[PDB]
Amino acid sequence: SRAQTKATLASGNFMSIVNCLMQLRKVCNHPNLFEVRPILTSFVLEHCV
DNA sequence: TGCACAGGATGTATATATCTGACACGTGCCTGGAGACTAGGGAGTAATCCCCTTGGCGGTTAAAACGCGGGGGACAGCGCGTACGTGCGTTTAAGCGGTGCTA
Repeated sequence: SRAQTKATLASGNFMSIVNCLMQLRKVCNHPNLFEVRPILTSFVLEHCV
């Protein structure tokens, strides 16, 4: 979805596409490579009312 | 007899003045600004060709890092002996201003 990715694809810089492919493969192989699953926790309000 | 003071003597901190330096105001000349001529170095313009990262990636290696033993280097104490510090008396010539020459 990321527009910059689309732009990169449009560029046709063979290196850039190779890198994109590498990132895709990384994402498929195990998500931790692309982004560690964030450890979910409550939202914190700055100060009570 | 010895003291009080009437009459007189050197002195001097106080006070009035004379003996030296520095800054501002007056002359007057080698100027600083200005006018105009000047051109060629600076700056605006245009390639052009070459050198600098791409970008992370694995498979390696050479250098870096970390761990350990220990032994000897650094270093705080201190016994003591003397050679620099403080204080004379004493001498020299360094400082002061002066007179006459000159290079």
